[PDB]
Amino acid sequence: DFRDIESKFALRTPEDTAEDTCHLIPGVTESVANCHFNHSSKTFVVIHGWTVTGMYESWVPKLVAALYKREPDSNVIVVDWLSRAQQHYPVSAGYTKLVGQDVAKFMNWMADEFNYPLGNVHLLGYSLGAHAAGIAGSLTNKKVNRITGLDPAGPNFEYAEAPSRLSPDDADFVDVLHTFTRGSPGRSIGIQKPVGHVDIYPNGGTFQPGCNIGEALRVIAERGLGDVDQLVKCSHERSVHLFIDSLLNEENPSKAYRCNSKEAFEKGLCLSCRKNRCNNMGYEINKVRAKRSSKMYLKTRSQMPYKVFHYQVKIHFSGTESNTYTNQAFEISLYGTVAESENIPFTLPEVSTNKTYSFLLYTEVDIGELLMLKLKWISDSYFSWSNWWSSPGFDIGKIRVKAGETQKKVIFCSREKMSYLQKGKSPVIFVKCH
Amino acid sequence: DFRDIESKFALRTPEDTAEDTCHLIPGVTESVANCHFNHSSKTFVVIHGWTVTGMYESWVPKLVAALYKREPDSNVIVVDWLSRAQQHYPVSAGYTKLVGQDVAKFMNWMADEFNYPLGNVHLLGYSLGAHAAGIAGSLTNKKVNRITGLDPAGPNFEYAEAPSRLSPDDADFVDVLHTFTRGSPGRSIGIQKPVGHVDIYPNGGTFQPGCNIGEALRVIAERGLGDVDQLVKCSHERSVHLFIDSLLNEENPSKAYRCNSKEAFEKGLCLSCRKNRCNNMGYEINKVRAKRSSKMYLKTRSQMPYKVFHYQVKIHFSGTESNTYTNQAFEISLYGTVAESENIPFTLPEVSTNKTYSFLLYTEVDIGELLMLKLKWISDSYFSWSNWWSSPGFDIGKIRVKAGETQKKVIFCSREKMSYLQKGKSPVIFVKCH
Repeated sequence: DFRDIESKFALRTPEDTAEDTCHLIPGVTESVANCHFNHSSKTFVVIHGWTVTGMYESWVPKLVAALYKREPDSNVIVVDWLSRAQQHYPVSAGYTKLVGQDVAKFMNWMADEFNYPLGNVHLLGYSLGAHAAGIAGSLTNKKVNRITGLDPAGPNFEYAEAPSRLSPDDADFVDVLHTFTRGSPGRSIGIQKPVGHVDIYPNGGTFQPGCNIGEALRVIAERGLGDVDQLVKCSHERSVHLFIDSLLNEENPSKAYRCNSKEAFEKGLCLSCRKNRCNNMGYEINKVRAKRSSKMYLKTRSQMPYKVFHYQVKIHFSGTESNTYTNQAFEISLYGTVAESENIPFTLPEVSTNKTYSFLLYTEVDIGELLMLKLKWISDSYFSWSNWWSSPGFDIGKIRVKAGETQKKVIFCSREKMSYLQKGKSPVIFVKCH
Repeated sequence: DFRDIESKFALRTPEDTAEDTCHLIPGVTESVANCHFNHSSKTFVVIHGWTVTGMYESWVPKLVAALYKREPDSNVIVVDWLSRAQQHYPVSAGYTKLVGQDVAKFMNWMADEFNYPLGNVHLLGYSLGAHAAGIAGSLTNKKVNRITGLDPAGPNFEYAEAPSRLSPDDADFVDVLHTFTRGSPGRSIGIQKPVGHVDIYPNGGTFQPGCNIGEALRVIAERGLGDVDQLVKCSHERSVHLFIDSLLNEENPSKAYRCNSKEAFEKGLCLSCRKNRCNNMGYEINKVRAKRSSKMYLKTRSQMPYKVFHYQVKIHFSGTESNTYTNQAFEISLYGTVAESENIPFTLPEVSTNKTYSFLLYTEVDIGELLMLKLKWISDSYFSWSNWWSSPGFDIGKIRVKAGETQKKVIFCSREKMSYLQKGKSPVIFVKCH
């Protein structure tokens, strides 16, 4: 009952992270002895996804190299979607079931011949591979510890059920990286419905910064003609790049936050995590169970380090003139004890008086503590036309910034009288106080 | 069908040649992965024998260490005769069948699960272990390459057949070290009937030199009370010591010779090996098949290096006085181009005239070539009583020594007139000639 495999399982090593050297044929125990397999250590399983070409994508070598870097003396298994994924995309959607059955048979054979503990295997799933793993494991008798996927496919999986798509019950623990969701429901490539016990929605899933418009023209540019095809795939690989970055930087994991909605997170009222919230993201994620879908949010840098901070702010606006204004740009800057940002902007419409506001700010440099603050208010009338005549202004009292990683209700504090924030004027300084 | 084993198979490593660390349980494939087992390389199987104590004899560690020294990256398996061999000796003779069945089941299971090539395993057998292996393998479907044993047991195996004792058909190739045969037929511990394709009878099997009388008294000495028990076991371990010495000294193996009988070899008429005779002894033995039992003979040093030479000699005695003498001692010495022996004696009765004689000589030092010779003739009348009056004497012409390892019919050559060998007289010099 091991003749309908048609999907070769490879086993690379740190010295060779490019070419598949081994072939762990199910049933034929000879391969296990042929290629060293530490039955005591943990063993990952990478499941790549659809590829227009006839070869592995460019990210697998880096992923596997980083995996060995993080956890040496641990086996790695790769699959051979090729010969089946090259077919029409819906055909791959159908063949997900066959590959899942194949992987389940593989794991069952391993647990029968070698009784390898199932609690030491990850089904790293990308693109269609995540759904493939999800449909897999469920057939396994002893379940699976981790089924962490990457950018689960949306088409032909929304409006579905657990047997036909990744489900929380498919494994003991699960987490997904919703790195792309822009578009109408049920048609965006990236599924938006939460699937795992904990889900991550970096940047809100609308898009990612480390890219540009991309395709200049159908013929002049390269839609899938290499070149700018990768640029077109702005976010679909950002999941794997984020995962590998987190794996490499184990010392300082990025702390994704738990909230209620993307707009709520943007406002910044849902950052404090006294309970089991705001868990880590990546390999060092904390294993936790939830009574329901638990959305999360965070931000990131462009490409290389990621790992940004979060310093949401509140303002107790209280002035004299009561003419409400809307759609105004606020610019602030902060200085600390390690480094300092200079000209970070942000937006806050519907400004009023005798009212308190709040917003979310992010920086991409470590600052540690924070001493003083800048609160410049920008205008489109730089020249001396609007430098004398009375322009709208407000008064600033206290400021209640809250550090993200460490809960610090530091109370910033306007000076005795030297604030009077005004349009087209120098910022207002603040200091630690109280 | 793997619950009646009751004989644990161990697997030592070069770093641990004393204590069994692993347990390759048949059927349970987990042990193979637990303990590294290079399925490509050769794998020996040591089968020790009866022991009055409840632990492995003192030679197993040295044997296994030397085995690793000779062939690194090669697995070694040890058996656990203990718990069954401690019983009465005949009970062990009966249990040989059970252990053989167990080993056959082990090997068959290996050839089924891992299809390990049977042509890369040795069943190193000692004492009862040799017969155990011989009864083993025969049940194996794919036969065995080498079944080299050591000092096969004699009792309850003479007057037997192949199924109940080691046989040439039990494996592809076989060789035994008949290191002890003194005693009546069918009662000497060491079987004297040839068994394998090629058999080795060092020193003729009567005894070995590296020992003494041993047991001084039943109570005062230590029959089996340790101490002189090893001395009593003068030859039974000489087999394994010879094997380990040959294994360690791979560069210069000892060349055992093929002959017709021990007396014929002692005479020295059966050393030349133009055909496939005089094969090596030990690991570097040349694999050969014979139409029948092929006895062999050789000599050895005391304990450490072994590896002695063979320089049989012929004498063309031709003198005037025709009074035959008998039971006389001849002393000779030789000098070469590397080293030289000084006072090696030998015996030759039934000395006559106009007749040619021959004998076998051995030396324990490398000599390479040989230049001159000594032919002193000893007497028990050293003093000047027999120094003047005419004592019996002969004349010497040519000498036809023959080098063993290299066939060299070097013709020694008496001087013009200066020979006249006489009793109680200075030797007669000889040189290379012709």
